Amino acid sequence: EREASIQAEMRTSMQYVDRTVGKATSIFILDDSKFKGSKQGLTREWSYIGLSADGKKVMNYVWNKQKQDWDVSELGTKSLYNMKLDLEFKTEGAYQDNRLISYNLTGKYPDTNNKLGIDTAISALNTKQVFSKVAKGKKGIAIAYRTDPIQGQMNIAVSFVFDTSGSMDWDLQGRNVKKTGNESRMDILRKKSVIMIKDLAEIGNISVNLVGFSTSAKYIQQNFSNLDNGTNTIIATITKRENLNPDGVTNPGDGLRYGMISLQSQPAQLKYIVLLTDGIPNAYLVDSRALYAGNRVDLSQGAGRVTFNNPIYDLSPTLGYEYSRLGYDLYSRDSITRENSIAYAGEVSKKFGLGIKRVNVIGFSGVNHEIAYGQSLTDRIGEGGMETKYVSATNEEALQKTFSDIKKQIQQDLWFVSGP
Ligand SMILES: [Cl-]
Ligand SMILES: [Mg+2]
Repeated sequence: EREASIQAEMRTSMQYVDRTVGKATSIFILDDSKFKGSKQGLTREWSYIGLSADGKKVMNYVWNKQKQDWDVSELGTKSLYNMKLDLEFKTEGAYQDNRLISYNLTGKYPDTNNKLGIDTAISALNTKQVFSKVAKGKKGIAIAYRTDPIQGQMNIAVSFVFDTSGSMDWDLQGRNVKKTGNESRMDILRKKSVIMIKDLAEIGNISVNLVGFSTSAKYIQQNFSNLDNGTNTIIATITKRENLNPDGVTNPGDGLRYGMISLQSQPAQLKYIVLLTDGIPNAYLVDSRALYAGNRVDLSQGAGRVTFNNPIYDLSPTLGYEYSRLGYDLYSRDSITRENSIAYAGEVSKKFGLGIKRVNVIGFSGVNHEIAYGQSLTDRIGEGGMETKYVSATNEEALQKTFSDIKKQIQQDLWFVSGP
């Protein structure tokens, strides 16, 4: 009967873990790629709990800061008879507003096959910033944590790229705001992106600029405002009504070009495009090289479109517009022009998207067919190799939810990259 106090020792060890875990303000569950025992591999300023190399002790590497090292201490009180241990952590949903965690701490007795310990014990955490870095179907055998915030996070740049075509004067259902009573799409976009800015502000260390696009793109605010120095200057731009004035067609490639090149010139380590469009892509710019012979066919007066038989997209870092370089279809019905408009955005993404963490695309229309190429546009932008995500917002509160979700997801990239 050496069992009785081995089981008591494992339980007290687990209470030790739960005690120190209960004081953490951020938690990462780790698999054996970022913890092997040791201190070889430990990311600085993160404290850790996990099993020894020999697998026989539960230990706690605490961050020193003043000695800038780890204070290797065993969590527990006594030997365990050179027994080898199995330690596993797991998130397990929530109880009210608390996130749950499960602990496993077992091991078979010397040279018996009697399992000892706790197969699973549920506890609750005091932080909502609990993250998993367990790839694969790996087990997850260790934890990294902090008890005080991470001081000095990364910088984040967000380029907003907003459709300003003429359709943005109608209401979400595509009816005239004078005959219905509703706000215009642009009215709703102004309000809901002001909200999104104040929400982004809370993350801290986060700058934004504003690109408009319709027939072609324009910087509404070209340089990046840090919100920690004031929400004020950009909210003035978004709500000033000589700005974002609806007019033109839909040239998302050019908008994306302005967005991505301005992001390339920002130092931030997390970079984002938030692209909002309310219509079928129906415009693109060509390089001057494409102005030859019978390449440009001008059906503009009797069909409402100008197309290029062989488009060479305007991929220049020199940002310019000329009517002679414009492919477009005012009726958004010609399959070729639509294809060329979507492909332009993909070519722009491949050239200009190298540093970019994610492109979010928002289809913002209550009219089904106007956003029927939102996913298609996003997928083409995805050829540039970054993460992409398409969302449709068909009413005023879908948009505010999509904005909030995008904030929540940037906050989580930030947490995840500051992590161990
Ligand atoms: Cl998607
Ligand atoms: Mg439109």
